[PDB]
Amino acid sequence: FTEEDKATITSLWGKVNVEDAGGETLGRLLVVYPWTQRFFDSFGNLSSASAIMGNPKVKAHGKKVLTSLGDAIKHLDDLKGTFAQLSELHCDKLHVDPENFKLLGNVLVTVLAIHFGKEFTPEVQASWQKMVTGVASALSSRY
Amino acid sequence: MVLSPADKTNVEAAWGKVGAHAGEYGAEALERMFLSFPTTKTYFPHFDLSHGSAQVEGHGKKVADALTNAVAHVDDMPDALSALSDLHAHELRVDPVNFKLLSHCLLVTLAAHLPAEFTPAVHASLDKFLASVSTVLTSKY
Ligand code: HEM
Ligand code: HEM
Repeated sequence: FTEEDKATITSLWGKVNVEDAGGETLGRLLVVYPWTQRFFDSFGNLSSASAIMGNPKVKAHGKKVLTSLGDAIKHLDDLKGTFAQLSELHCDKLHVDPENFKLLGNVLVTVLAIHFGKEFTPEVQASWQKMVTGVASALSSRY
Repeated sequence: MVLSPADKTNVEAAWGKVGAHAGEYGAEALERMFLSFPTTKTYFPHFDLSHGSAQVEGHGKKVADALTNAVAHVDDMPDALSALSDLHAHELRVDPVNFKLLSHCLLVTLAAHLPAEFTPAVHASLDKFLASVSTVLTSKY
């Protein structure tokens, strides 16, 4: 991360509605990459796009995911250490293949593009791609 | 990916709303790709890749026009795209990762310009469509 990257990530995040973006990110993950629904069977009916997007448990979990990412922004130079425990959880207990961490990151970037429009410039995106690359690599570290 | 009937109609409607802006969105997607994923620039060593470059704008129009053609031929993309696969797979030998990067930057561009059109279902169908274009352009058949 450059200092420009850190400022862009911190700045943009201060404008994100975490509950809205979190539910939209997790919902889109489940719609766009449908095998990811297997990890969330306890959330109920995930059988159609609109059933996923209106599911209250999807929205609540998405808020928790993005809250964890927001907390990591205060530790941008130690994402590995920040996510070490969650890396173990997703590997040893949840058995999430690490390719899916990249997918979640790319969905988050598309949701930021939806929310911010023209303000999500190519330069702003490039800082956020570094963010989701680093998050995915940190969550994959204990695999 | 194999496209459902719903995927095809979703893609036609979404790309139809892109309409006359197709060339503009193609150039933006390329700029996003070159900035976010600088290794992709090594495929364009002869291009001026600075912002507003005439070469990038002209190339974005080519890519977008090719996608428009692929949408028109969504039921026979291997045949319709054979010359393009010949260039990308046989001549340029583009590593398949790069198609995922451009595809992502195309989706981001559509999301930044057409948020109301870019529903989750349409997002899913466009992703499958671009993956199917990417598979053809990376195959030797
Ligand atoms: C940026 C990527 C990710 C982050 C930051 C993240 C974060 C989290 C967090 C904070 C929790 C809660 C842990 C706890 O309650 O102690 C969690 C649980 C969970 N995560 Fe992730 N996650 C990510 C990606 C994924 C992906 C891609 C999948 C599956 C495709 C996944 C599947 C799960 C599941 C199934 C749970 C347990 C949910 C439950 O039943 O309560 N995660 N994750
Ligand atoms: C949706 C995926 C893509 C589409 C539809 C597409 C479309 C096109 C088209 C229409 C042309 C011009 C063909 C001609 O003039 O005969 C072209 C050329 C080219 N493409 Fe792609 N492309 C895609 C992905 C990529 C990717 C991912 C790369 C590399 C990162 C790439 C690298 C190139 C290069 C280097 C040229 C030659 C440019 C020149 O010398 O002017 N393409 N592409």
